[PDB]
Amino acid sequence: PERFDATPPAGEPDRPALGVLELTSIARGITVADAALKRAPSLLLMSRPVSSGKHLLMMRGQVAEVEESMIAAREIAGAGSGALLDELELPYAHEQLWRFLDAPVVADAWEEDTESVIIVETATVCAAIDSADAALKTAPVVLRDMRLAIGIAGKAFFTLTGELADVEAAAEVVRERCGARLLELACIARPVDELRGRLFF
Amino acid sequence: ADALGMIEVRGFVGMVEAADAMVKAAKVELIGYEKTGGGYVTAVVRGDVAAVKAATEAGQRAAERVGEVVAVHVIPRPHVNVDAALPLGRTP
Amino acid sequence: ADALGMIEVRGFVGMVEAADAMVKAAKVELIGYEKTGGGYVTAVVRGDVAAVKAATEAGQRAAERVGEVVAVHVIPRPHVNVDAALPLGRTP
Amino acid sequence: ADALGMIEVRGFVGMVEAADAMVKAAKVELIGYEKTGGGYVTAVVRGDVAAVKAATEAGQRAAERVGEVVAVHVIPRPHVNVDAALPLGRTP
Amino acid sequence: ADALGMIEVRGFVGMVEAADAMVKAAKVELIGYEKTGGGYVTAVVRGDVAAVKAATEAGQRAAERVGEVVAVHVIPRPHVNVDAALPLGRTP
Amino acid sequence: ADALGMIEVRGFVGMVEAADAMVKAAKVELIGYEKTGGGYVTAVVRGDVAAVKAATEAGQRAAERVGEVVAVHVIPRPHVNVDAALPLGRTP
Amino acid sequence: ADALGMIEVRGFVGMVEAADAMVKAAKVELIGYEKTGGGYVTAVVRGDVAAVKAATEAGQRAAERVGEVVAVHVIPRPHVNVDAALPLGRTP
Amino acid sequence: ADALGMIEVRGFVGMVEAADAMVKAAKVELIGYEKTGGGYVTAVVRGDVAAVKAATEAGQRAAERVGEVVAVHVIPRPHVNVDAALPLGRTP
Amino acid sequence: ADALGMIEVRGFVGMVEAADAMVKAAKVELIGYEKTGGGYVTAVVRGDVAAVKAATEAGQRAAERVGEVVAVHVIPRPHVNVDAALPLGRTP
Repeated sequence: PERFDATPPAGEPDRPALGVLELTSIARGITVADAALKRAPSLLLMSRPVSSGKHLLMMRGQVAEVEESMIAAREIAGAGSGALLDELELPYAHEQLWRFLDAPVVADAWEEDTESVIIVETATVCAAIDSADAALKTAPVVLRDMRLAIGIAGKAFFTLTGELADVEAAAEVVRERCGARLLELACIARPVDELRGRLFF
Repeated sequence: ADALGMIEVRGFVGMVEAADAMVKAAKVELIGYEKTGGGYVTAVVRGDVAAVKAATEAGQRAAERVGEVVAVHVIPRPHVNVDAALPLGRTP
Repeated sequence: ADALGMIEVRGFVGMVEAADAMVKAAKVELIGYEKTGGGYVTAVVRGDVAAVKAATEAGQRAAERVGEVVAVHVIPRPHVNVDAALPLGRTP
Repeated sequence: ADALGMIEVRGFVGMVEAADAMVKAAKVELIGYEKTGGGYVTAVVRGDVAAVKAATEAGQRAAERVGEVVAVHVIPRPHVNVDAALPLGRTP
Repeated sequence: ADALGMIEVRGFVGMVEAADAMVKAAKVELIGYEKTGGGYVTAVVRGDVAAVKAATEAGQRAAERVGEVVAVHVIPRPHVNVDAALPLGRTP
Repeated sequence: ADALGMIEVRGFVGMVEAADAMVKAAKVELIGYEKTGGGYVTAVVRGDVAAVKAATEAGQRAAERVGEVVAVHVIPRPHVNVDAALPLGRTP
Repeated sequence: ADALGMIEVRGFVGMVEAADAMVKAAKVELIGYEKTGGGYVTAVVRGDVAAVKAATEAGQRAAERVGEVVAVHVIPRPHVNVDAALPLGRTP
Repeated sequence: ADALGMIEVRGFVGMVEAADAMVKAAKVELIGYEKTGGGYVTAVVRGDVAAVKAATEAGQRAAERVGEVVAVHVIPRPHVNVDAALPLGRTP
Repeated sequence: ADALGMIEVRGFVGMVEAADAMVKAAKVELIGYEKTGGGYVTAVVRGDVAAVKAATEAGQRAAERVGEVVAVHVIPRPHVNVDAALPLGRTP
């Protein structure tokens, strides 16, 4: 479970890229997985069947290796029956995004320097990870908690915190990078002291 | 550090009007100006993204009345390799 | 040694947006910028060939929106005389 | 001393690509580049006459793919007053 | 004093070809070149009047093949105010 | 092990130009060449996937000028039986 | 003894792609390749009949994309005279 | 090391004529000839770049009078991996 | 040494008829023959220039009755590197 870290150790090669596949079937989920591991040497992070019956693949490697594994993976997935629901290929994922991939991490406390909070939910996992990556890159926000299609039937949400202007810039970039996959966004400009830090409980 | 905002004007006069309207619009800081030659100058303000986002849209409105505006853009958070390589005002 | 990537923009604003999008797209290092006069300014990133090949194609897509892109090109291995003569950030 | 080779490009990117193609094509010495303002930059290689004649015709072919080449010329024996007055990397 | 000859080229390469043909046509003295910005440069030779009259008409013939020639002119007797005020190689 | 790249040319000269452009454009290793008779020769380079993916598409561009390119293909992971059977330069 | 499988391609690159796809598609044994001259090379795999029947029908699909496939055939039992007279891998 | 020149002829007679015209044009060293099968034979000269650029342009002019010339190409600086892998006469 | 003369026939039979006509037409010395694959065979006679100039024009006349003559050529004084490298019968 130490393969989800941002930087590798000194005796390991560097793998900054990321690729997320989301498939309506589980059988060709495994076919897409080992085809992508046949073509290019991508370290596969997970091959996990998540709720609403869909298989979620996450792979990690260098930029060319992840790109080549993803082009093999999408020439296998779209074979007659279009069972590729959504895809994502980040050439460089943000450092605060890596440890929210394996398990659903929830947040229990904030700091006193937390003005505002934004909660984003998308219909897919790929749109959630894409919008979280874009919003972490463009603005000094902190990703607090994130759920990816387990227990909530395919939907995926995440919350960011920070200054109100920063989380509204993140709201703009999330609404641009999702477009039609964003279900509904909420911009809490000042959360209640009975709810700061402890939202889902 | 803070967010970035820019008005590029082909002409010094439109840039001075834009740089006045930006610092009168919202709480920004005119760090200076960049002369890229050929008559193009670029006024650079810094501040949090709501203030520079109001300041640049006031400076574009006040600078098109006096000259030629080339480009208006706001970066909410410049990367640490941009402030440390480009003369934008937060070079350590 | 490391691969070379360049975005030339007629305008400082589009060049700063391109140089920000390149360093946010992949692990590249913005070594600097070149002012050839006449409004043309060139941002230079430098890193391994897949990362700069993604970074420059992100910076072109983010620089056509606000600026005038003159040239986008990636050199996967510049020769040692290029780095020894031209100011590309890896001068020995 | 050695023969002269020049590629003038309106743009830093085409000049760097031309310089890279010249130093990869033959045994030439990229001594620098001249900035005459307005976006014109001139890459100057220097070596014996057949090597620079192959190098400039490789760099012209590789630089028109990435930009607009103004002038290509090879001088087989630059005069000593030319090397003494013009900055061609052989000023005594 | 001595007669004055000039080739102005929009571009460095045509100016180097002109300044080479002027010193290879006759016995002149290439005192240097003036960079008036925007790409316009001017090679300035200076010598006795028949030599510069042959040198400039060889440099004009050789510089039209490679570049954009703006102006060619010979001054047989420049006034002493022109020498003392302009950078023409014979400033006392 | 390392990724694979091949240029098959009906002609030795186009194969030599392809094998020169592949080892100049990126960091690959020309392990040899395979003669299959009838005029077909295959240059085989071998390196990591980004370098060979740039090198084969540079060698295809440089080999269509002088020769007849038959096939260009990149195998990013050649299987261990392929390296143990076919002569690809990494047979244990 | 073991079942036989063959992909003949006019070209070394298509044969290498087919030989990679056969040993990645199923558990077969790539024993070598036969060079009958004139550009034709034949990759020969050898294993039990389901594995070679899947491996050749995947290697034909992968080799038609990159080259020219001449003949594909699977022999479930080659006769002992065929294995003793032809170089097919199991010559005693 | 030295520059490289090749004439490929479908036929031994045209290749001998090209290999004679190359060594009679200038001082080059005919290291030999490569037989890729199918009637294609390639005469390979290897010497300094002016001599091989005159040699191959005489051999192309003299080999098209008697035979079928496939490819003519000059490499002024072949890479050290090209000399180490391909049999070009200067194998270390 | 002596003058070189060649017939190339796509076919052994026409080459033997051409060799017989060459050695009967004048005082030449049939040193051997060269096989470049594809059915191309070159008969090589070697004698002084009038004898081989009569012999090859007799062998071409006798070989066009039975075969497909590709090339006929006479070299009056073959270069010493051509006799040293190419297999012409007088290798020292």
